[PDB]
Amino acid sequence: AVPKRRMSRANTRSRRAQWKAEAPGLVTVSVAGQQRKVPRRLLKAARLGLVDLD
Amino acid sequence: ARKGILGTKLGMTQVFDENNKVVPVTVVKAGPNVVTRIRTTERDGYSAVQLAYGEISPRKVIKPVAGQFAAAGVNPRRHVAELRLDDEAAVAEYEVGQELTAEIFSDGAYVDVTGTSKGKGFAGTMKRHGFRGQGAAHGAQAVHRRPGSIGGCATPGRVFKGTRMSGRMGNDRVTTQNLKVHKVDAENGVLLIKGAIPGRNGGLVVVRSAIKRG
Amino acid sequence: GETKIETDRRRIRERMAKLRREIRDMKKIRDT
Amino acid sequence: PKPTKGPRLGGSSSHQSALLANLATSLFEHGRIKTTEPKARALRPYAEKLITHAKKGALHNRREVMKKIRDKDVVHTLFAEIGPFYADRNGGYTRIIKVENRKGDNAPMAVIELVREK
Amino acid sequence: MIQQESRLKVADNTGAKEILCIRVLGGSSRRYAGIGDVIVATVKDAIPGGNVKRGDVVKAVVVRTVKERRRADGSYIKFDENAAVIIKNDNDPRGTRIFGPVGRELREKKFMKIVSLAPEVL
Amino acid sequence: MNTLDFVDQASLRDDIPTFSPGDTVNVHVKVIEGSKERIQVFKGVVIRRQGGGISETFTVRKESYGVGVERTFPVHSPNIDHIDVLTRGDVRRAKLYYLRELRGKKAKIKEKR
RNA sequence: ACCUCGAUGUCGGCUCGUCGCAUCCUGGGGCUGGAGCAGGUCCCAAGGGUUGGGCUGUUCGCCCAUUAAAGCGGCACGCGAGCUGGGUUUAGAACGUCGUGAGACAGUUCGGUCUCUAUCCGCCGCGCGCGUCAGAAGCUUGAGGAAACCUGUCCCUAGUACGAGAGGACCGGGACGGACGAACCUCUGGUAUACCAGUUGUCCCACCAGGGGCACGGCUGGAUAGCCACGUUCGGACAGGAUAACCGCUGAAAGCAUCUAAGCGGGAAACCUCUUCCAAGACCAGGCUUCUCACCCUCUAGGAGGGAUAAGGCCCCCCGCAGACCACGGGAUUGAUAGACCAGACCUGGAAGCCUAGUAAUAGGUGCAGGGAACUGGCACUAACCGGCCGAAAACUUAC
RNA sequence: AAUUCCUUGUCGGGUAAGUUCCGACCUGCACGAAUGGCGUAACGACUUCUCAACUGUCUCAACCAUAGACUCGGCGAAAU
RNA sequence: GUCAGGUAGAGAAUACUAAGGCGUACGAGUGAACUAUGGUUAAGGAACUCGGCAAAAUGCCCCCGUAACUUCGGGAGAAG
Repeated sequence: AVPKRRMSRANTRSRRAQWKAEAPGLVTVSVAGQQRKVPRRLLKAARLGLVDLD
Repeated sequence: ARKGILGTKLGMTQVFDENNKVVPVTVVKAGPNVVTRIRTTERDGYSAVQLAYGEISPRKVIKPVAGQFAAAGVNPRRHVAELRLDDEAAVAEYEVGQELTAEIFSDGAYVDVTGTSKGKGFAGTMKRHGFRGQGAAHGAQAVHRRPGSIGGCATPGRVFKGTRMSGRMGNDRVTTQNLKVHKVDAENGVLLIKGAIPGRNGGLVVVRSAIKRG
Repeated sequence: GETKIETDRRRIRERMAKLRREIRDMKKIRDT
Repeated sequence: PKPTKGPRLGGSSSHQSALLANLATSLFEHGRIKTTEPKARALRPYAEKLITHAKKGALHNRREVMKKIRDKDVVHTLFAEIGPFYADRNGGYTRIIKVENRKGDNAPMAVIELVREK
Repeated sequence: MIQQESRLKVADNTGAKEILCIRVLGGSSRRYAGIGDVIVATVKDAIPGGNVKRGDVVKAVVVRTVKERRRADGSYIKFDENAAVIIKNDNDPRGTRIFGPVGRELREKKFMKIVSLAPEVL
Repeated sequence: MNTLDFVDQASLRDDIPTFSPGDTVNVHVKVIEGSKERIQVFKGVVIRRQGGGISETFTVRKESYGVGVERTFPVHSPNIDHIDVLTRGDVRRAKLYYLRELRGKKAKIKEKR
């Protein structure tokens, strides 16, 4: 099974647009007196100190 | 015309007849209902009664729903369904706020139980449609379970909508008919239907008088 | 058989069967 | 505890049975270990079962732990410190905290502790 | 669950010793025969001075089966061999003595002569 | 302890003697034939017991006329009026399926003195 | 000899279908050299059904058991990017015949690689987006579709009708089945890679005792939940409308007759309703009803753009018998959703230590003991968090 | 018959049923004596038929675990 | 081409292991269909098919006992 014909310009763009990313949802954390943004998943770990803020 | 009530399927057990036979029964908790809405022809174009069931804490109800129950004067419940009657000669004996119980049925009454069957996920043809596979020996090449042919060859040139192949099976509404009620346990509000009814333990079922033998 | 009459033998044998099926039906006409 | 529904953690059931012992042998030793998130969730019911054996400490429960962890210096710590520490708290001796993923494979990652609050 | 090609041990005294089932009577394309279902068999083994010789098609009824069989009470009956009793076209044994216990289910299927001659009906 | 208990509690049948696999027992099963009612005694050893409460189930294996029969009963069945344990067996299993291939002296069970 | 030789893979079998009717069974009739039973021939009818084996590569055919019946055909003599490769149709070798010979066969015999990661249409499933003149939510109507439609034996009627015997009914009732399908797991069975016990070889925990690793879970005997079938329960009904072949009533053209030209009726598994399921993307995008029903800023105010909200929803979190991901369903401290802990059910079957008897293998007591996952009921001990992103109204014409 | 077209020749044995198989007939299309004829104990990953045991080959499939398949992060082709 | 530990064993086969050497270079997950490689199976046991193809079965040591036929060696580990 090989592609029978060259795929049109419009046809490849429409499918290629579905290969995208997703920006995470960040949440404010007050550790060491400076407000940072971490995902709400890592909320508890940021206050304990288990996560480093590069 | 046809009685009906909303209940939840508890499980299966066995009990013994009067000739000392055995009848495999299914226990249904046809708990109390209320009538929250009544559907007449001059408003809705058909006749039916709307029933409510379950227990829900009033902090769990959407505000649009919490207003619908206040328009009938009842506390909110979880599940709201509808029993479709046929004429006003049957509708007239229901009334908003009236409470139904398991005692509307008697022993030996034939009922029809409806519910959503279990789910089996993405199931192949050999299981879903009851196909055959090719042989398990005598040279078959990686073809032990796949469906086989599909259609014609250059005439049909296509696949004839409605053919049977692999897909997600189960988890759809199904109705079994003419199940015989063995006993109505009015003290616990429990029905003992003889047989096997769709769903899982703790689902939601609707038992109604049999359309064929009622 | 490159001339390919090896397929006509089962065509010729079949014709004997059909012609036999003719006579037994006629055997039903007179007997009834 | 209830067996793993899906495929096992180490590529075989034999490996998982040896991998879950090494993770418990290292939790009771340090008090906080950091591992992959599905490895932490599978360890939690496994680890709290041995600490129950420690609480009702007898010769019978010493031999029941020794057939899992196979070590002899952790099993002493398990029957002299960890057991008597949780003599009053009823269940739930560990907690799972979720942290930032890895880098080479972006695997979800969590750290699992021993509750030391009471 | 005795089907075509199964071998059953004859419980009669007709001179047969073992039969091979040819067909299960009862309906079109029927598969299994339990206690009280009539088969068509061929005698695959007979005693020398016997009344019935090997290689003839004869009719018989099952009397015992290895697969356990339900009963309306909810109780089960299960023997340890498959056995058959050669009958004629009027539902009576060709032999005069029946060997070993038989199932109760022959009673409700009107095998009245077989039940009476059996040592123990279970 | 189950969710369905109230339904099975009424049907439960008391005064069942305490018997376990290995015991020899005789069951007085009722039989109906020609509108007549009588009892038939089935005597053998108990080789199984599959607990379910009301769904309890035990089987009794007997050797009769050179053929070994088995018969599976529900413990709380009404077709059984008496169960009378005779001897106490002394076995090491809980399902005695090894007796299905032993004939004669090799199939004798030991007695719990 | 018109398409294809810069390739349209050739016979059988398997899997999977779909259509025609020139109908094998079941359904309705006309005629009969049709007494009855049973037939013969023709007409109407495609809803369902149409078995398993022996011989041959075989289609075909013959045969063995049955059955209500074991239909005929089309779809590249359907179906090899779905499977086989027995045959035909490469290279080896031999037999008969032909040839002086290399070799050949219109004959036979033993053997002989079956390649491909699906781009497009097509089909089975599942999502994201927008629309349905504000934003949401609960419950539903049905245009239009999909599925199912099979049938036997016995007992009354009645040894009655018919017949001179032998034989033996129409119609109408009742019971029990075969095959097929759907749902379910109480029962019977099958499986069990974190359950329990026995045990062989070896290495280890200093040694005894007690255990562990490896050898298909080492091998054996059982095995709750889940998934299943060999298991359990249920289904294909009753009634109606319009008709086919056929049967007619009233009736002329044609003083009579005629089922026909005016009218009126009977009539079958075929058709439409009847039963189960999907279904408002049904663009005429539906109906009943209930919530929110509300603020600011800028272009030059015509409209637009931007911001912030309510009802509600999404994402993150604890999960599910829901599941490829997504989706669906439940829970989120005002908390029983999962784990842990306590107890029960069930499975295994009598733990470790000690005491006793034996020279010893080993046995008995403490003891329905010990160990244990899925099922049930309790208990906030552990984790559902001192949280982010979406998300609401130009009006006008006429009747009233 | 590794040879026989007509052919599934005819009779016998085996099977419930045997175009294959074994024994025999002779009407040898188109066997035949070192291109050897007829047999033969032992031997054959050769070809043909029958039987006991055994089994998922089948009636009729069901369940479990691993490697792919599916989801996520990295690198990243091909015939056409 | 040369060395050849221990315990079972006839063995340099096979299982575990000492000295010694490695964990070998994409991973993390998730009970989809389907494919591949292992495992178990009620009742029946070749009914599948071109054909018992593939699986299953038999499997070691010591005793007892072993047919036709024969080139007198065999058949023979016959069978049981």
